[PDB]
Amino acid sequence: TTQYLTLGERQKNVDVSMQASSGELSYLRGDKGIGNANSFVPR
Amino acid sequence: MKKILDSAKNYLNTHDKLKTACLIALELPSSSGSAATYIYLTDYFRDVTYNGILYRSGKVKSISSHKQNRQLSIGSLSFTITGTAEDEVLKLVQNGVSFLDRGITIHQAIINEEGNILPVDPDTDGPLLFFRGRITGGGIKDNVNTSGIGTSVITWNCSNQFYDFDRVNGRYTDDASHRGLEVVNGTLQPSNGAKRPEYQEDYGFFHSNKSTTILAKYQVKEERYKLQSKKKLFGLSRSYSLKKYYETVTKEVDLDFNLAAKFIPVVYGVQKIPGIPIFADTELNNPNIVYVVYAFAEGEIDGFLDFYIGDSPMICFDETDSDTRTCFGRKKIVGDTMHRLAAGTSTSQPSVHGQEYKYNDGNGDIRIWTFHGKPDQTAAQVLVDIAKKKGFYLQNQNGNGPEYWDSRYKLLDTAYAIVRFTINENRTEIPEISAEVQGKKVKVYNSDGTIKADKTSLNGIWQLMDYLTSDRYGADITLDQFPLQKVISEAKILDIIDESYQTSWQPYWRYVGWNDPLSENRQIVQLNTILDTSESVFKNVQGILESFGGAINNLSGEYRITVEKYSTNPLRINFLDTYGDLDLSDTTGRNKFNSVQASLVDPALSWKTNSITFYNSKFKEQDKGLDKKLQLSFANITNYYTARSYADRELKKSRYSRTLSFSVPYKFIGIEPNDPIAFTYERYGWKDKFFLVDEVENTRDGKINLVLQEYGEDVFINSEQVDNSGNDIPDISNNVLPPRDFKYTPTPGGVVGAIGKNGELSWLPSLTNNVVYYSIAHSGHVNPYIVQQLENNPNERMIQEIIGEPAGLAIFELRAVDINGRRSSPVTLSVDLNSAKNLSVVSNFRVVNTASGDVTEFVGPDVKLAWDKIPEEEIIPEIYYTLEIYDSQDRMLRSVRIEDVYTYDYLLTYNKADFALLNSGALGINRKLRFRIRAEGENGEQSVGWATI
Amino acid sequence: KDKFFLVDEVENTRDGKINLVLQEYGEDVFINSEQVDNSGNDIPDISNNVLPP
Repeated sequence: TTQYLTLGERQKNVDVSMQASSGELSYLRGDKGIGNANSFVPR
Repeated sequence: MKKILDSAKNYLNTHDKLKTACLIALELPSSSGSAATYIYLTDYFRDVTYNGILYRSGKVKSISSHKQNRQLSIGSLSFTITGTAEDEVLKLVQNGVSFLDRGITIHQAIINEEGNILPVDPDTDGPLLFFRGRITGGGIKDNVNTSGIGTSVITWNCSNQFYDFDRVNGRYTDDASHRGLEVVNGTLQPSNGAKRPEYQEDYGFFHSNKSTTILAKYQVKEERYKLQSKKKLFGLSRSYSLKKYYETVTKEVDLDFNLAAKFIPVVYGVQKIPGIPIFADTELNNPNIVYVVYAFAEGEIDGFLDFYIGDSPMICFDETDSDTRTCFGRKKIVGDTMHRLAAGTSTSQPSVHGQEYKYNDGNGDIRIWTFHGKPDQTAAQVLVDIAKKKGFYLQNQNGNGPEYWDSRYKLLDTAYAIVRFTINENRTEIPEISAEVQGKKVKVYNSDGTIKADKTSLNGIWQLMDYLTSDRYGADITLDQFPLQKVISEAKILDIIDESYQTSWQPYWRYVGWNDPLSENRQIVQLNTILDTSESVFKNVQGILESFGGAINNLSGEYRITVEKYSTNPLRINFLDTYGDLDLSDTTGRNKFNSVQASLVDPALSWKTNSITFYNSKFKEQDKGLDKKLQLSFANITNYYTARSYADRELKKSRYSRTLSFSVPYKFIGIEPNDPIAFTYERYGWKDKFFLVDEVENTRDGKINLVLQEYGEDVFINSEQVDNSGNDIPDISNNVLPPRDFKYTPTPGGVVGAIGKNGELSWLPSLTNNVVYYSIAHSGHVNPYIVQQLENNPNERMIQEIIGEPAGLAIFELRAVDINGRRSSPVTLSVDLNSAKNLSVVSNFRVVNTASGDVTEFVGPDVKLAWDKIPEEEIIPEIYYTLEIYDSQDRMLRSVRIEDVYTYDYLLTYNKADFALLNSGALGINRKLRFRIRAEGENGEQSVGWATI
Repeated sequence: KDKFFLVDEVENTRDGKINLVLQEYGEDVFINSEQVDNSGNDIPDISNNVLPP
């Protein structure tokens, strides 16, 4: 039915030198998407 | 102790009136890193010229004193500048914050009777260096009395050479950092800055630092159609339902990969470290096959001892564990490594670089590729071959083609292992991977001159030397800043064989660094270190030093690494030679110690801490049973016996302790901390009493403040031994034969990281053996270019490249060194250098105000000069043009530098006032003019051919 | 010339002497205002070199 493979832990470090983005909110709340804290695509 | 020239000692003894001077060479800030300038100062009454550098005078008021003791700490020094000078008040007030972290060098120079500088330092026949470091903050104070005389004093606060240690220099798994891409200013493109020019083409850390948490859909093959594997008991009946054979069926797999970005550690000796996954994935069709690549260590390490799948290592510790979890081989006395699995190993050889290992524990299948770090290693062939077939799911989902994991993904200088897990119902997830690894290969400099860097070393001195000489992960210190002989002797001192225990007493010999079960593995100190590069280099160096009680100090520019040892050749100081003051104090009561808690990790129990306490019963009885624990560091020690010997030695050494403080004149210059002193004072009953220097302070007055430490009779690590002549005195070595073929070949088109590259200069190694490095002096540069030789140099000549210097003359001086310090005669090569980047000439160059009747006639009083913007401007960040004006009879009138504007406006008032008078002293006008312009970049970029009209 | 500071510490004495400890800050670091746009090009300048002997 459904199988999950897990590895690692999300990194909560944020670089405030670059402009703010919604990807940070998506990444910092455990949303499903592809990217890092400084650049996250939330699907 | 820092030896000085014999003539220096003779002059200091014979001459009573010393005319000292401090030659400050202060660094000056600039907007662009391609511009550098220095302001030179001195407190001498007249400007002092040294090495063609004019040290101005009249601004430095006073200098503080340099204090340094046996404990590694960031020393400080403050020198005042007269607050009445306008230059310095303006500089401090309006730029005193931009001066932070700017270098400064102060030389204690003795002025001869002929006004020359008496050669003291035997390394360069120059002044003895007094201080070096960087500024940290400033300050001014104007106290104006309404009646009398006010004062204005400018103060600068510096920090000694250990302020360069606070930097954290550890390779980061982030792709941008490793490839050195320019700091994202809204866009991301490569940049010059990088720890190696080759990294910029390495994409090993691509796909790392990211996260992929999606509900992916895999079209898993099999279990949709085709013949089933069921046969009904009834003979004729058959399962017409189709399944279990190849046909795609949808399957939702909720994969969640979070490849974090952690600093790669540096490991010396044998230690267990976790994995830092840098690329996770799974097959395109089968989710049950997952590829994960972990970055374990740094540099060119030896093989991996074993891999800890979850918590259970592949090889078991004992027979009991062997029956408990179906292990392979044993690691207690047999000491089997990973390489047992591949084939029967007579020796306990570690893993082989680029070799695959297959491991089955009854729960699944684990395939491991052990790639050791290397200076030049190719990409993972298996991963590249899979990528060419687009076998990775995430590759197809993202759309990447064969470039997903290309040949350019060679993980350079990183020891990584590829692990393939066959996910099954017994191993349902990815177990966090840890491995046992051998440390980075470390050079061991033999006293002969020959080196060997073919294995990892447990010696503390060599490990610290490796940490302090590597730019990639440690404090970048060039090898010319060490006394090689002294370091080698200290390394020998820490290799004294201990007789407390026998080799057969410690079972897990393989996993305590002992490469052999029979050879003499009992050294008095053995360190198995995990250098977490996240922490500051300062903290790492302190942690290494605390293991064996050593101490590092830099006075006079030489980095001394010394440990408390007994010496048979102390410096004889007599109380009369001392100033009047003396101070003997007793501190035994406070420093008495009789116990120590040792939290050391024991491989036998898996690498977990053992709370072990060492206490000397006799000391406790003497101390009335009171417990006195001394905080000792056992983090870097894994062999139990070495830890116990360390504990016993330290406890013994803390039972007798006194401090003797006095001041000795400038005759004894260069007295380093932790130095042997034979103090004689007959009224006390002392005859050459043995002391060890603790704190030494140098003052500008020449007074040296000393604080000595007294110890027991035979409490030193080196006690009850007699030093040999070979180690005590260096052997007689012939002067280094000068290097040959010292020639410079220009490079017409040159670029290294998108910056101008000039030619290259090459030479042949000196024929004299034991040469360690070739130092080259470049005119106009404070820092000579030093390139260390190699074991292969005896055949092939070495080459060094010079980049970014401006077109013009350069004087290059080449000379070598010996491990004993012996130096070849300098080799000179005076040549002219081409521009770093030959720039295009100015497109057009004309006068706007030109008469229509004829060309080359300006009618208006003011000449308007304009020209086109240079092409390829965007290639170079900052550029400027130099314009020169010449007279009819060829005398230059002005050289004007113009930046960011291409339309100069010559004025009549200029031509008369600033030019006619300056050229003849009388009012006049120049009618025939001449103009030439060049386009100059900053980093040694100069146009070719001038330009005129 | 009218450099901008902020009073950090003020002490009032019975004699009337008012001790002060001012604080200095970088440009446009306050909550109020920031430079709308940093310079996008080098600011031009005119400089004269040293005439060679």
